[PDB]
Amino acid sequence: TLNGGITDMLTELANFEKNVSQAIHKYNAYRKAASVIAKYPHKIKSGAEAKKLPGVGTKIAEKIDEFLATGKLRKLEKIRQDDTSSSINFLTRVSGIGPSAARKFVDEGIKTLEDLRKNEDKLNHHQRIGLKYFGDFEKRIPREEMLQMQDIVLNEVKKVDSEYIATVCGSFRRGAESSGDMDVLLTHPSFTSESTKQPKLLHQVVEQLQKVHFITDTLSKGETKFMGVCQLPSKNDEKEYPHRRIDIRLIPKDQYYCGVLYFTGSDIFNKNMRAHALEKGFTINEYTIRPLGVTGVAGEPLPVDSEKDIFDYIQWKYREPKDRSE
DNA sequence: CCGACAGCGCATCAGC
DNA sequence: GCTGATGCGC
DNA sequence: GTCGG
Ligand SMILES: O=c1ccn([C@H]2C[C@H](O)[C@@H](COP(=O)(O)NP(=O)(O)OP(=O)(O)O)O2)c(=O)[nH]1
Ligand SMILES: [Cl-]
Ligand SMILES: [Cl-]
Ligand SMILES: [Cl-]
Ligand SMILES: [Cl-]
Ligand SMILES: [Mg+2]
Ligand SMILES: [Mg+2]
Ligand code: NA
Ligand code: NA
Repeated sequence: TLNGGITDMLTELANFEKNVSQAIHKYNAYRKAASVIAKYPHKIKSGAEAKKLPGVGTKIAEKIDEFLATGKLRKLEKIRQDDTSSSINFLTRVSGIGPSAARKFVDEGIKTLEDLRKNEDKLNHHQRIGLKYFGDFEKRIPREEMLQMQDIVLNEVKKVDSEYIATVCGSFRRGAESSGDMDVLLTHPSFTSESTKQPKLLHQVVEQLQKVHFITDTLSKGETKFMGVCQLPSKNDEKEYPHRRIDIRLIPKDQYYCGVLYFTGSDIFNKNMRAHALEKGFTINEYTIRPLGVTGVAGEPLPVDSEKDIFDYIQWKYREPKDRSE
């Protein structure tokens, strides 16, 4: 955290462009800049020094100079003092409420947590659950609790069918000491790119996890992706653990590596890797890596037997999960 | 200067 | 009912 | 907002 003040600023700017300005490219520009500076091993002394890094342009260089000199950014000072912007940024912190819905509610006068609770009828299912656990979803999950959750999920899945393989990905797989949520990759031999020999593969797992009262709510659910809420069991006389967000993704077993690569992230790392892939003549998604024909159209899936194989195709030295936190 | 900026699942809606 | 566009999230 | 060509 040598340049914590600077990356925080960029992150706030990014959030402003996404939530308030609805300028997604600026949002990603600020995030990339924050990401490149976050791994820079020196305490930045000036915007010029920063401009040397890829992703940091003139505009950001000037802001970094203003920040280093005064310790703040006038542009952000004003944004903070602006009711509308402040309200919109806040409402987007509720899962299910995005920039559009946030601005829509703010236009209706609904701009505080209190307002949301009294107008619960104006929220869809997801937003309603996000509001319900607003506080809990803000807390981090210690890795020790993640290990507990992992044991529960792997053991409950095993009980449904010994052939299932549940892998915890996301920040957890990257070795994080704390995670925002739990991300679970799921595979079963009956579900491949060639066929789905068994229906409800994801449903059954969800069902079992709900039966043992691990999963408490559902935000969204389909044939291959479950988005919900879970909670560790507490002991007698013991205070209850906070409710946690849990994501489960069922991927074709023969496409596990592209899947675990995707789900392990980070998101910025995935963006960088997928962008680099293109420059090399390939396109990567969570299922496959395909070559790009002279017309730009994606060819057929290339053989893959490990995460490393994907890195080789794009001429990138393999990077352990723990080093993909960009 | 200009176009590119990663890729996709689920929920909701408009138009038919 | 369907398809396609859009919002939101991973 | 930044970048390559
Ligand atoms: O925009 C996105 C979001 C997520 N992802 C992938 C990578 C990410 O690591 C994974 C899980 O998403 P989360 O939002 O759960 N993030 P992560 O687990 O990395 O961190 P956190 O501790 O915040 O959950 O999904 C993308 O590829 N693109
Ligand atoms: Cl933009
Ligand atoms: Cl500031
Ligand atoms: Cl694969
Ligand atoms: Cl594909
Ligand atoms: Mg996660
Ligand atoms: Mg997640
Ligand atoms: Na730069
Ligand atoms: Na939100």
